[PDB]
Amino acid sequence: QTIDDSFTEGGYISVFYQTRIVVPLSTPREMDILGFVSACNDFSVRLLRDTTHIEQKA
Amino acid sequence: EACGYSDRVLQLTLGNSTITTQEAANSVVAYGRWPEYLRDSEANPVDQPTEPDVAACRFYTLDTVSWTKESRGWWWKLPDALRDMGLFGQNMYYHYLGRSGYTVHVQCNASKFHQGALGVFAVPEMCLAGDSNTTTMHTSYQNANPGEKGGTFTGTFTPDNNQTSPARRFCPVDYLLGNGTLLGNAFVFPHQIINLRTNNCATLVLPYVNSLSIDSMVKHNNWGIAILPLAPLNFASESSPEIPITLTIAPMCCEFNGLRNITLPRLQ
Amino acid sequence: EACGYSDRVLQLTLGNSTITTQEAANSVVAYGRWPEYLRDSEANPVDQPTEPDVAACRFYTLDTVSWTKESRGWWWKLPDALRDMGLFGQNMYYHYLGRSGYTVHVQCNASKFHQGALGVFAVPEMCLAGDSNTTTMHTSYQNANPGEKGGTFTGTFTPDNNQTSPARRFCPVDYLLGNGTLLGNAFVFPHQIINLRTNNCATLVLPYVNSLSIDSMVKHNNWGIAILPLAPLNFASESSPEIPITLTIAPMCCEFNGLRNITLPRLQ
Amino acid sequence: AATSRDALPNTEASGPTHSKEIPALTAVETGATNPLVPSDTVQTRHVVQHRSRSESSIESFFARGACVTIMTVDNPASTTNKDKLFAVWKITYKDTVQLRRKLEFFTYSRFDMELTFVVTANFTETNNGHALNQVYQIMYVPPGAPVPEKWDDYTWQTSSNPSIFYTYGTAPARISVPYVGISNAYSHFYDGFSKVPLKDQSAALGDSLYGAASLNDFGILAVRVVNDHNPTKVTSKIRVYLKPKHIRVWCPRPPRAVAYYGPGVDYKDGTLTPLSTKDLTTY
Amino acid sequence: AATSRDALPNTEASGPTHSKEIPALTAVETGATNPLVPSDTVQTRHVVQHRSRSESSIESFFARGACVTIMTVDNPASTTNKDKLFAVWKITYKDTVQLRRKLEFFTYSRFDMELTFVVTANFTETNNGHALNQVYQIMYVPPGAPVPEKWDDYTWQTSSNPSIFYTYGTAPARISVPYVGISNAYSHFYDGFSKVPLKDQSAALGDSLYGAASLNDFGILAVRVVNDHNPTKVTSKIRVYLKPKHIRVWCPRPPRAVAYYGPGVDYKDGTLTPLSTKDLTTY
Amino acid sequence: GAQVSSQKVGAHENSSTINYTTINYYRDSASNAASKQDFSQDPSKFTEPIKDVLIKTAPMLN
Amino acid sequence: GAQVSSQKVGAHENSSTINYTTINYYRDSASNAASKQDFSQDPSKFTEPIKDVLIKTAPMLN
Ligand SMILES: CCCCCCCCCCCCC/C=C/[C@@H](O)[C@@H](N)CO
Ligand SMILES: CCCCCCCCCCCCC/C=C/[C@@H](O)[C@@H](N)CO
Repeated sequence: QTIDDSFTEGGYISVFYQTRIVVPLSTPREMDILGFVSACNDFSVRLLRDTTHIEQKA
Repeated sequence: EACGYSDRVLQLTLGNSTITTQEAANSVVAYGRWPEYLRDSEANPVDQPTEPDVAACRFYTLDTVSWTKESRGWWWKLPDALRDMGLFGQNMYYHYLGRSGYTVHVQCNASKFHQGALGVFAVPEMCLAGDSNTTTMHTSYQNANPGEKGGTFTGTFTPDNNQTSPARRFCPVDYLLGNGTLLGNAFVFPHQIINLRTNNCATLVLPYVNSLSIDSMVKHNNWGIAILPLAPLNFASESSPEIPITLTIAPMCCEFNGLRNITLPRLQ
Repeated sequence: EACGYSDRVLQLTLGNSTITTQEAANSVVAYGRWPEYLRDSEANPVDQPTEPDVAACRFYTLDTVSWTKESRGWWWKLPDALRDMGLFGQNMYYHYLGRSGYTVHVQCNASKFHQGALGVFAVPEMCLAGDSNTTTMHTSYQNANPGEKGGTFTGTFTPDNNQTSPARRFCPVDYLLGNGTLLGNAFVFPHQIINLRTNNCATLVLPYVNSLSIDSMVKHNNWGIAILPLAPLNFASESSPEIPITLTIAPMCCEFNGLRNITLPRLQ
Repeated sequence: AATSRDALPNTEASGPTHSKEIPALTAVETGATNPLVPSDTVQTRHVVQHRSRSESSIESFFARGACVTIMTVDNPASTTNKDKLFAVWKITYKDTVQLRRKLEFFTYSRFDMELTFVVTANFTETNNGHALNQVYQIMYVPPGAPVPEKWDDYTWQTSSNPSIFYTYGTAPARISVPYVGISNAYSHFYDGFSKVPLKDQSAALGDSLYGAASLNDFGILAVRVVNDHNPTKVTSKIRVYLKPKHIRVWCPRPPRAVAYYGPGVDYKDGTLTPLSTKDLTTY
Repeated sequence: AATSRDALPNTEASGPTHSKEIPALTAVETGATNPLVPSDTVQTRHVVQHRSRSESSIESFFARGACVTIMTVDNPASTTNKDKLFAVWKITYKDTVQLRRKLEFFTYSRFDMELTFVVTANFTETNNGHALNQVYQIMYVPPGAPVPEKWDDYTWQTSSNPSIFYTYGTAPARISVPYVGISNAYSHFYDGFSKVPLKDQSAALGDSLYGAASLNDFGILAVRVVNDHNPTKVTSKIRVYLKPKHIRVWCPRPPRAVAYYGPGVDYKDGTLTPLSTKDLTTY
Repeated sequence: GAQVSSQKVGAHENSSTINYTTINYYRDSASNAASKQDFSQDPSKFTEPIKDVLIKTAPMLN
Repeated sequence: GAQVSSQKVGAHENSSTINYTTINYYRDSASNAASKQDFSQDPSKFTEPIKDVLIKTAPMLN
């Protein structure tokens, strides 16, 4: 279900330090990592419906 | 090639101009469509078209901008940005109608000790949001078209309050792609990422895109070139580093119709 | 491959776990023998064996240890080290007999400005020397088997003097491979060297080795994983540098016999 | 050859791997998305796939009647001093948000348009008098044609313009319209202007709205109650349902993330913070 | 090959018997039922059987429109202080008993659903004013979609959701719905929970209803009167008839013997004595 | 696309098989009416679920 | 002029492909209903718009 539901729950996605980010001198000890999500060719959706991500109060 | 050839090292040649690069992340061809001339089956204007070829279909280098910890992003519009570029701008202004593709080459080098990621995006019909909350679609022709120097994005939306004498210009907020939609999704659009640790630049080959076979290049801008810092510039320990972002662009398979006297726009 | 492929870049996949590496010095297969199930011609225990497959034959990551100028070396024993690892440890304890191969992946990255060489060795029947000079072969089951956290080597042999209440544990001296023989020769054993300037890690594929077709995994440890600093850790100028050594291991073609009630060992 | 309703690709049985091949590793910088599948990073079993993308196809996604406007007309008592109220609506999909946001997932579009009209009426005054069954006249006035100024002037003759004479209480009115654009495809977005500001010519003259093409894209819908003034006043409402059929779309875009503010892409202060608070390390 | 409407097996002529064969004798302990027939225990004549099980087939047994709910909506006078009453019903076959008991003769089920809507209206006040013919809007709101808060808020646009615009006095509305279950078959019974109570985690958190799966199985039916507030108040009722077509059923069960008590199998004190008094030796 | 079938005829008039014609108007199976052309099956899986097939003339328990 | 097609059948009754008949009453294509008989295409032009075709098993950057 396209909503928060105990019965149809997907599980947990977590990230960790296997070893540790190592850098030499004269270099920034802090950096940013960007993350992207997309669907595999086995992916599909059904039961067309109106979304809550947009509205017209008035 | 066991012979030497590689994805990172390219050589682009158009007319009398040639671009070389030893650190590229391959190249992108918008919607898998390589620029092309207007076909007879799809043609509209009946008059013999003007095809400048090498005189206009070459590489023009715009004014180099500076990337810093503070930078929120930069934007340009085509053909607007090339309007004053040699024979291409001349032919664009002398004709009622005109169509053109582009080879966009964004240059930005640094060092193995620098950090940062430039999100380079090619957006069809890149309509931007205005600076007014009392009125709409009010951004003036002069302000909507910065020419070669282009415009820039803001981390914050600050409404034009001078009702009497309106700034009549754009207020493009970075995280909203300057147009009411979330930046994180800008990737559905033809693009490339300039990740300092991986590559010097971004090469995008753009086709002529539009609801019409050919249109008014002076009244209408087909493509929008948006460059935003996905990951902020950062160096060794310097609190205020800096690196240049040079933008070189070349018109392609471009052609023009409806020839008459030169168009002298009110650009100020 | 002119297509791209290379010795330094590998991708290992077992069950639901996958390991990637861009800086490897190839991989080693102990005695040229790839792990395999017990053949009918060589089989002993007549009962239908238990083959956990993907549930146990996957990658378990043990507790990450710290490498420093002071470190004399680290040691582990198989299967002992994996005894508490998910479904593999469960099946090992529920059965009288068990046999298993391993894919040992030692991870240790740094920087082009760091120095040092980790000697990673896979030793069959790695019997270690005790801490006592008044008695012999006295090292207790609890101390001989540290489990996941493993043990460590000492630059000096210091005898347990408490005759009344003996420490009853090992005193493995580095230069003597913890067992009465010269370290310089440990290389006759299946191994790889983690030389900071050349590679991030060491991958050793170990086969089931032993005087018997299948044995008691709880009473007996088939392989010993010894990691010693051939060349001491060193960085730029820092007087006390540090880098992590993470050890990830995966059981292979593993199978079990003589099923009964779970074995609850006196590990303390 | 691949049909929108064909079963998606079957998951193939995949075993262990110790090779120089690195599917999991890549470089998003190139502008491309890693074509990976479960069997590339983990040990998979063989699965015969029955699932389909039938309902997510362009036609299927829009194959639904959506409300684009509510027109208000009326029929007062002859005596009243105020004029008989007849409706004039400038045709468009932007007066409402739902359908507009969906169409806007894309830059250009092409399609035959199906307009369905739901008409509801009611009494306004604590009166008691009644009214005979009303007959509505929905006239389509294309750009250039004489726009009606009175609920009963000469224009309602519709000699050339298309008019729908709807009878109250009967099945909601419905008509189909071809791809009528003066362009090879509808433009959900126009990054330019209808005019070119010429130096040599007075500022105010060369001026025009940003992102706005034909001042009058598709003309207007002029609705009225054909019946003569009735002693007892009756107010009616015409709900217009728009459905895009035989549709095609080009150049995808990121959905509208913040409250619509006018016919253009303009956003308004106080509505720019869509996303809610949620910690980096909290499930 | 045997059709639901094929004539049952003919009774064969059977004479006297003095043999070692014992059909009449058996052992129910094995879990099986003695396949006996009249000719096995008595002398029978030859009879050509014409009777059929046509009407007792799964489809035939349920091939009937059954009332699952009665929705109440209304349209008051603009002035009234109280809100225009629009209905919101959570779709299900358990609000009523008849159809539920029939479906429950089985553990699992599968079928295309046919929903028929009977709409009746009436006047509430000893008034005398009238009201123009009403037009109802039956909107289907699937789990996740913006549920309506006002008889006239933005949600009624139904850009994506399926809506039925019914006109009073006209043939009762009707629509068909496929097998929409997220499972390979509808579960008349779920011997478990939607959540797993984890020690390491606070009691109240891991808690959930017994026998209850998806908190929101199939969304809801949102009904309203499209017509604007009318001086004279008119109350309407929407009766929903549910018919299971193209149906399949698995694992049979003993019919509900005692009064239903909620959506689950729960029984209530004072209702546990169905059977009546009747003596062992009395005809 | 017309589907012609046979009506199992009950009470015949003083008036050879009789038929009825059916045609599907919609693209979705769900929209379709009930054929009623259904099949019977042998109760075995419920009346005799036992491992060892049983012969009625012989002793159930042996 | 009747156009006969196949219904992709979902939940089948205890009752071979099933069909539905369609006929166009109007002269103008616009008047016609939606076939829903639509085609899928490979995302390539958007997920992999790169000049040099990419092989997933090999290094994206080489
Ligand atoms: C009696 C009823 C006659 C109905 C006549 C309707 C004809 C007009 C239909 C115009 C269709 C406009 C659809 C939306 C187009 C917009 O997206 C444009 N701004 C884009 O090009
Ligand atoms: C405009 C009207 C649209 C009507 C939309 C109806 C769609 C929802 C139908 C859900 C069918 C539910 C049938 C009963 C299922 C229950 O037995 C479940 N608890 C069992 O899985």
